[PDB]
Amino acid sequence: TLTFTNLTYWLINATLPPAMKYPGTDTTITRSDSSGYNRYVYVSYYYDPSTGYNVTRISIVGFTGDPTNYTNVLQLCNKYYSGTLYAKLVAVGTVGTTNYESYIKDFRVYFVNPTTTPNYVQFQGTSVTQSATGSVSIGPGQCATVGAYVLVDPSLPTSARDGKTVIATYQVNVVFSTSP
Amino acid sequence: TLTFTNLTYWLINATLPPAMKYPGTDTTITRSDSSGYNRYVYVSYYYDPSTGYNVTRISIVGFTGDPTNYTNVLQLCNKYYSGTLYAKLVAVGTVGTTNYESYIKDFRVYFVNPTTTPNYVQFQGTSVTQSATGSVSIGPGQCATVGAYVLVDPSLPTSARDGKTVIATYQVNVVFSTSP
Amino acid sequence: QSATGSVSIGPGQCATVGAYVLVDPSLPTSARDGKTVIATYQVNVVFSTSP
Repeated sequence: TLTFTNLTYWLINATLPPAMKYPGTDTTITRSDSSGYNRYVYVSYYYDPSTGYNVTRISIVGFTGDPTNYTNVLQLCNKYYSGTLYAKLVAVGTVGTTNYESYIKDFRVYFVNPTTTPNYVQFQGTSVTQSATGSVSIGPGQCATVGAYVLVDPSLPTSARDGKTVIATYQVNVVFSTSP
Repeated sequence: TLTFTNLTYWLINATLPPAMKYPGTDTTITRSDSSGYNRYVYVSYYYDPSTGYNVTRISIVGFTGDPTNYTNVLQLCNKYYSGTLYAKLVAVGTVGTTNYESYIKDFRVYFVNPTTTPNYVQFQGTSVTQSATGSVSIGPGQCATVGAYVLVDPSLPTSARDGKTVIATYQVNVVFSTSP
Repeated sequence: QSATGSVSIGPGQCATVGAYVLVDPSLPTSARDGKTVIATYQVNVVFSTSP
């Protein structure tokens, strides 16, 4: 009864995102042992073909029985957006499974240069114990820095200690915004 | 308003830490009395199951009313990291309680072979009177040495003098780095 | 299972020994290539001149 339409159009323009990810400084640690991988932090990306995400993988070397605390892994900052951005981290879960996930007794991703409310997402093996952090303000040009933290349970099997076997793959979304 | 995500990945590789702890030389003092424990310094480790730390316990024999000054208890040096390391000590507090803690009138852990700024953490019974030391440089292969110092108040009860009863358990973190 | 019973062996004929292995399929993929050792068991077989 008395229905009518309005017939909208939608036009989509495409551009490069204004946030981007930058490789920090610890990737140039340039010092390593006889294990093949001759670095300690890898920062790189690869276009996922299944769903089209700009996935940026990070490889961190974790030390058995000794907590490890990085400081400069990723740099987040806008190069195009003239206002004041807002950033936050959200945890999701593990990607894949190698059944070694129960040997990661702790794992944290946290802001370094600017700080805020809780300011770290924490994984307890496979589960998640801290979902999201607070927001942080990024202006035009200056960059916030993201560190890392890992503690591998020292009961790790010997064969998986030579620095090759991957023992975890954690999902960490980086959600930007334009309001606090 | 105008929010977007970036969807990072994190890959973790595991390896043995490059610092490690070494048992020094005073552990081979090989000379002792009729008390059961037929040594003067014990150096050993045990994988903590609660939180996965590579705890390295140390047993020191303290002499009543007479300060004791060791020289070679622990040796700290890298065997894998090709650069120039940096080490420092941080005190935390006591572990457990036996109510004898008030009879330790002094306790110091200090570098021996290389030296630096304050260069000793000091416990006054249960409290802490010197939090952290300065940094010291360890290169590839050569080792820094950590001594000890203890002074037991001679009003100790007689029954706790036979060298069995443990009268203290002090937390001493050893924090490494890659920058001074 | 602590130990087995005795068995008689004569000159020339031999008692042959089998095996039975079952590995939980939840084993991590990185250790399935066959290079890695997952166990090391000691069993002592005891000769005797009496049953």
